[PDB]
Amino acid sequence: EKFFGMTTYQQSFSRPLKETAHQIIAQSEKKINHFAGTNERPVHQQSTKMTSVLTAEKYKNEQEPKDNTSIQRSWLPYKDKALQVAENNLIKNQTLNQTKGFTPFNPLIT
Amino acid sequence: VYKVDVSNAVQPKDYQNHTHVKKPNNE
Amino acid sequence: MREVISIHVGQGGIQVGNACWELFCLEHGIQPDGQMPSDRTIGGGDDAFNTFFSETGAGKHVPRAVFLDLEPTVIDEVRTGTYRQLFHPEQLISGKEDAANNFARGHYTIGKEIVDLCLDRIRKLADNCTGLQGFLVFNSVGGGTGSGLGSLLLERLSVDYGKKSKLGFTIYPSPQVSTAVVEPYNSILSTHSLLEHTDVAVMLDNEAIYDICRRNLDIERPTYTNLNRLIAQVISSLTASLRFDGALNVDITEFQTNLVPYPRIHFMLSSYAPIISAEKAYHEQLSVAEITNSAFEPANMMAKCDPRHGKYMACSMMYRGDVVPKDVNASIATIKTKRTIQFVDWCPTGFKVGINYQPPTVVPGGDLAKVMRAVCMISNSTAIAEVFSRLDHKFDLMYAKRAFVHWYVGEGMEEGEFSEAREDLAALEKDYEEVGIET
Amino acid sequence: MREIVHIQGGQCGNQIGAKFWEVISDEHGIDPTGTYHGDSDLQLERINVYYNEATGGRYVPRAILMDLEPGTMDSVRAGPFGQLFRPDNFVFGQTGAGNNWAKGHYTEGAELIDSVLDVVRKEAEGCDCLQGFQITHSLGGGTGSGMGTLLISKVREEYPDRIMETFSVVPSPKVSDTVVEPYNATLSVHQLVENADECMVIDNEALYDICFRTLKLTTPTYGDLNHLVSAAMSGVTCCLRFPGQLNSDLRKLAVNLIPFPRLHFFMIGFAPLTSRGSQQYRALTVPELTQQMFDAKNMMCAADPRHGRYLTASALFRGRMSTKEVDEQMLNVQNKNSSYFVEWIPNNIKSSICDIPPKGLKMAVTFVGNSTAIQEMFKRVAEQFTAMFRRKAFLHWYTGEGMDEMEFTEAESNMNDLVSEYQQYQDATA
Amino acid sequence: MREIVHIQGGQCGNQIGAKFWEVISDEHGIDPTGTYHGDSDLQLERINVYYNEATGGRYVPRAILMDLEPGTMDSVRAGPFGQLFRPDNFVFGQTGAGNNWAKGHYTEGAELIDSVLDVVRKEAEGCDCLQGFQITHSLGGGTGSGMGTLLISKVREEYPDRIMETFSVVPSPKVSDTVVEPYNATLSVHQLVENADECMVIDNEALYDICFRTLKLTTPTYGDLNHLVSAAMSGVTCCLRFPGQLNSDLRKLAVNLIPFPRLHFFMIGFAPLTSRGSQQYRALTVPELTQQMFDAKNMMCAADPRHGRYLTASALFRGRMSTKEVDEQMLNVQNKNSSYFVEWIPNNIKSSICDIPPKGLKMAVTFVGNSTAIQEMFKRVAEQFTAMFRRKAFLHWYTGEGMDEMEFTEAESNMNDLVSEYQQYQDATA
Amino acid sequence: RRNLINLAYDVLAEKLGQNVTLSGIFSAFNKIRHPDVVKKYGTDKEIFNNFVLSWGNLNPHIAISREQFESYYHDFSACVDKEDYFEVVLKNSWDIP
Ligand SMILES: Nc1nc2c(ncn2[C@@H]2O[C@H](COP(=O)(O)OP(=O)(O)OP(=O)(O)O)[C@@H](O)[C@H]2O)c(=O)[nH]1
Ligand SMILES: Nc1nc2c(ncn2[C@@H]2O[C@H](COP(=O)(O)OP(=O)(O)O)[C@@H](O)[C@H]2O)c(=O)[nH]1
Ligand SMILES: Nc1nc2c(ncn2[C@@H]2O[C@H](COP(=O)(O)OP(=O)(O)O)[C@@H](O)[C@H]2O)c(=O)[nH]1
Ligand SMILES: [Mg+2]
Repeated sequence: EKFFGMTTYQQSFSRPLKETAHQIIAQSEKKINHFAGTNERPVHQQSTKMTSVLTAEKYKNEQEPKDNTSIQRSWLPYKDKALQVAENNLIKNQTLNQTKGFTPFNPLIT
Repeated sequence: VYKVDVSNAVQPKDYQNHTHVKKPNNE
Repeated sequence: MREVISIHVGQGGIQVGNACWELFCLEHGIQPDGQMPSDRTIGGGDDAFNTFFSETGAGKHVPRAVFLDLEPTVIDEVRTGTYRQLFHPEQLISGKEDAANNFARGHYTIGKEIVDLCLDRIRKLADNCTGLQGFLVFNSVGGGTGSGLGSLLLERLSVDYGKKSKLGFTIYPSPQVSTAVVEPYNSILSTHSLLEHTDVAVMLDNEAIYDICRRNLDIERPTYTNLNRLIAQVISSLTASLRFDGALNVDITEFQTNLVPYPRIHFMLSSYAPIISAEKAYHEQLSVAEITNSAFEPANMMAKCDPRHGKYMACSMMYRGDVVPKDVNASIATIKTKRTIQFVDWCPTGFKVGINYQPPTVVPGGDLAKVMRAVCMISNSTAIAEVFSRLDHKFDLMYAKRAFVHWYVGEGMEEGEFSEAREDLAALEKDYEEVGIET
Repeated sequence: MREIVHIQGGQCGNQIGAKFWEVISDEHGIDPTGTYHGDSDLQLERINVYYNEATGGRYVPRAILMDLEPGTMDSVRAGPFGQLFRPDNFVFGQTGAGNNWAKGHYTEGAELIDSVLDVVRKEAEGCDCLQGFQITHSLGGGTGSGMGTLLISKVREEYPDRIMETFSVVPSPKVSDTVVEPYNATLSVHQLVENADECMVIDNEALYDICFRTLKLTTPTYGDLNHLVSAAMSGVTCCLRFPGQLNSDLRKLAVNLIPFPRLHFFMIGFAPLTSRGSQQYRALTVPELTQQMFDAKNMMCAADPRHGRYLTASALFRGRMSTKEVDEQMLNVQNKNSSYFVEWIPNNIKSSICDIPPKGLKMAVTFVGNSTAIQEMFKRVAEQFTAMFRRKAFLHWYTGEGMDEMEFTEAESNMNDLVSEYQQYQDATA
Repeated sequence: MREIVHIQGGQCGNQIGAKFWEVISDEHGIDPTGTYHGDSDLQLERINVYYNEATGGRYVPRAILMDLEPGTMDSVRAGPFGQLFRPDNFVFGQTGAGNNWAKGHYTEGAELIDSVLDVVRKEAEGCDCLQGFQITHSLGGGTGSGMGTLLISKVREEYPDRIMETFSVVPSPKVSDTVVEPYNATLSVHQLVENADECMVIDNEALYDICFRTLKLTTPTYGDLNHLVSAAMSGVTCCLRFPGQLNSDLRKLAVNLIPFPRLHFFMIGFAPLTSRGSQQYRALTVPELTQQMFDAKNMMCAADPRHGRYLTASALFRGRMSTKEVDEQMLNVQNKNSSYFVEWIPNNIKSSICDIPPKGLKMAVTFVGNSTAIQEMFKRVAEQFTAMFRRKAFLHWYTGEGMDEMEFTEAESNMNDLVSEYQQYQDATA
Repeated sequence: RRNLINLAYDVLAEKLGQNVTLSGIFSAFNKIRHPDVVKKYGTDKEIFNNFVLSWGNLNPHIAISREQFESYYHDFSACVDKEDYFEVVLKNSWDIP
């Protein structure tokens, strides 16, 4: 003589099972001065999520030489000025983020 | 004979913990 | 700037959209409450979420989705579920009475009072859109409200917007394993409707995905959630190019210029690889050649149809992860070398490749394992006429004695609809047979 | 919100109604006083389907109690759970029917039916989105088989679009409890085919043999038969009341089970059923459920389903299970028994799934079947009718209330026509 | 490059293979979880011979496990070092052969071998440049004796130019565990001599004698016997996996050891072997290593070298040592035992020097000898075979699954021909 | 019941080292398996929420000892009458082998 009562949706994703007494009171204090509406995206910011810091290729550097790029692109008669510039840019961006403080879950966001 | 021999021979015990076989320096 | 509009009509459409929106939220890092967990600032010079989500300005984002159904069950259960604060309250359109497996009910009597409200919602949702790319519609064809509302919405959209592309992810009935009995009728009628008004259609029957789940994941107790997760993975792999960088970016417009030789031929079937569990992933090579060969392995298709019975017209495979053009080309060359895959004579080059650097995301508690490489394939072939032939056989075998026709005619449907649908199916099969010949 | 009203009449109908309301209240967690004392929230969002709403914190069932004599209503109100039904919903005469279809349908029924039509119209207008009606009564008796079908005709005239279920306890001659059963049985069957959209016949002999053979109890009363019928009744509308993976309502069942307008006679069953000694020694799996599902001796009717061929069938599974096994089992039972399923229709079994099993059970399934084997009952009733009517036995009681032999002849002709047109599909090949 | 794949069948073969993989993993510094943690460069220098590299940087052996019974399969899966193997490579039947060669070679083997041949083809086409195959099985057990030899036939049919190695444990008379053992032993030999390029024979009684006398262990077990066999097996491919002064591979060994096409049955042995008590009293030198090598009591076989004459012999030396010492020792022993060596081939000893000794020892020796004394085992087996076959005992099991007595007669005739032609060269003189 | 409770602490103690706190116990609690989660009676969120509320108003940073640990589960054993149900909770929650 049980009821069970756990539908497939609830087993799949979740069931909230929350909302104590003080939680609702605490959450209402968030919108004491919260206002509906928005401004516009200031343009020149809408783009795709960039991953590589190079062009036309995925900049990957690891200990294994077959996927280090710099080890692979050393056949040139000289030292290419794209890899060193990218590394210096990464270090400079790291330092600039440390000066401000962002820790944005990865260095690539900022 | 059955009741006194087989039916009441075993107790709740003898079932509690049942485990069988599982699958120089010198120098 | 680039975004799509997703339409989810019918129980199957809603239950697929639920999983795909879960996947999108997890992929973009949006919490189920809709709020990003901060730590995504620094002037944030990229709206990777703009394709699927639109920000309200301070915190949360709302999906570009609309939900339709005439029974309130799934809609209210989503409203009361854990995603209650995500969706917009007035874009979960719900009805009052079920359509009850009746195309006439879904298309002539009770769909009229809902289609106007749905069109108003779509217009409102598209006005604030600025770079509209197309429509993505999910529905079930062997169902009353599904087929009826899908047909009505496609017909009204094709005249209210016109040249805008729309992509259809339908679910035709499986060859033998099926639920309903009167499903051939409204399946035929919905095929009749979608033939002229759907730009690209994808077949997503259930027996093939059951076979895939049993053979690959070694799962003997599958349900609809697993199939929905696979379909969500397919959709995400298809639309990753609109929101992530890659060596070869393929937009939504390089389908109706790349996979459709003729206006009447736009039906295709999909595939996906790799599909492995969380225990055997570490013992596998999982190379580009291996995953591409798994894609072309005939039993791995997402529709119950044998490609060996027909030729290939045009294939487009989208690689994501850390693939390389050199080994992509090498694998394609090996495919062309192997005899068992036959193309059509008038198509000497038959591949389009798209590459993306984003590795696939993995939902917690799922069946798929964490992988670094994946490929999703959409192939147009002449072997798809078999499903139409068997559906036609199932239709006319019971239509010979006018079974279940009073149910359809008592709601206002004229009897000639069945005849004209049959003739148009016969014409479509004739066109496929004529195209499949050599020259 | 697709809510349905309940009408019960006659002694048997009143007993089935009382047991059904007890089962529904127990399942939803409703006290006999009408107060909710459940645990989960799933039991309240769909409470309005079967229960109206009243001030004071209590729910009232939307049922109409109707008869020509107050004895059975006295009994049901005196018994437990008798406080739920509204005192305004009791409609009764002062004379009785006396096993006379003419008395129940022409003289007293006509003058009494106004009040019950008024209360039914009141409830129907009170409910917002009506879904249909469900009737429980008996055909071998007077007051039910007459005035209930008169009310059926009136309600079908008033509400043409709504659906109408019916749970008729047709009489089996093996256990005969009246000498004039064939007459009013044929008269009621002749009137049911024009109006009732779904009919689900029941046999007391079938119930008795099920309880003796499966449940294995020596002295069964009417209570356990009523409980079995109530379980079958409540299994039909599970998906309309609880969430599931494949929702299916009454109109879906009708449109998926009725090929032709005059073939709306079904035969039902329930599973799992087991004796009390073997309660814990049997495994609850989809294969076992579907194996007991198609057993001929598990049916609620005396007709043998292996003497004919199924046209269509429907399965309403309950509990958390796998759609793959459900569909594979359906395909397997359709293939291994291809002889017993008519060939000119493919995939003549419908599967539906609900996520909430009954209290105390893990999974359960209800089978509703449209089979050619139901014609034996009509054939035997028509044979008895002809044998008794050849000599005009007991005919003066019927004809003394304005009833003429022409209607008897027409009813016999209609029943014979139904049998002929219903059995002519058994050998039909496309 | 020049890598080899490993396939094992039967219970004894599976145990041998499991201990061999443990030994190889320990020598190459691979942990049971498949991660590399070696201490020297030469450990990883040539790891491609026996292992495959998957995603994530872990190593999996290219071993294919075949059987008809899942018991030993589950045991080896749950045992130590059971996580290295790829789960897909496990292929097994569900019935078993019941120590019946006919059952393992005609009824279930023919229907099961398709999948294992598919996976073998997958591995062979995946490897860069195949060197050969090595197989571990027994000639007493029905399933191994039948399915292994059928798979040898198929593999030789599909890959003609490669090398095939078999480490087979032949029946012993004093230590017997099966009553139908001579039958399937002779049946296995008949098919093996036709296709196998090399064959290596081991005896349980010989292992017991070695471990009891040379090792002085009170309670030996299958773990110890498998360890001995595994060390002797890895001694062969030591020189292929490690550098040396005179490197030699499997083809080199075959050419230098096989004079005539059908005389390819060898006996092996390992040195040094000393007890724990006498561990510190010994001095490891080439003379004493060669003395223990040529000692008859160190052979892995019950055949006595003094009952025959050596055709050719090979000695693979591991460790840093001078070549002149080895050459002088070989010449000295060949001159001292000239009566025991065949005289129409001069310098019938081949020596190879490798610079990497086994882990824990400064020096080690592996010996492979082709001598005329091996005919005794076939003589005893054929004697038992004809003694049982003259009465047709136990023959109905083999005759009821497709075979007949003509196959047995042909196998006996082929074994006798092998014995006679192998004895001919013993007394053949120049 | 006492030695089973005592044995449960030791495996918890060796995992958390010298000291044990409420936060450490909460982290080490195995919500995934439980006796009832496998039967799908309730979700993981109920069990963890019930556990922290049952552990009182104590601050997560405070450290408890063996006597405090035994006293808390003395109540759990007191209310639980099924000896098999009590055994399965301890072994599954704290990974008792
Ligand atoms: N693969 C898959 N198929 C589904 C799912 N949900 C519904 N379907 C399909 O939908 C078909 C029947 O249509 P339904 O979705 O149940 O109902 P409907 O399309 O809303 O139409 P109505 O019955 O009138 O409400 C079934 O045969 C299923 O194959 C799902 O979640 N996954
Ligand atoms: N299952 C069940 N059947 C009943 C019950 N009471 C009466 N019956 C059946 O009803 C038949 C008599 O019908 P009756 O009540 O006289 O009809 P009425 O006079 O029109 O109300 C008998 O054959 C009984 O088998 C009951 O409580 N349960
Ligand atoms: N050296 C060794 N020999 C074994 C082992 N297990 C079984 N054997 C031998 O194998 C013979 C029986 O072979 P059997 O197991 O029936 O082979 P199968 O039928 O192919 O599995 C016996 O005579 C044993 O001496 C083992 O672990 N090590
Ligand atoms: Mg629906």
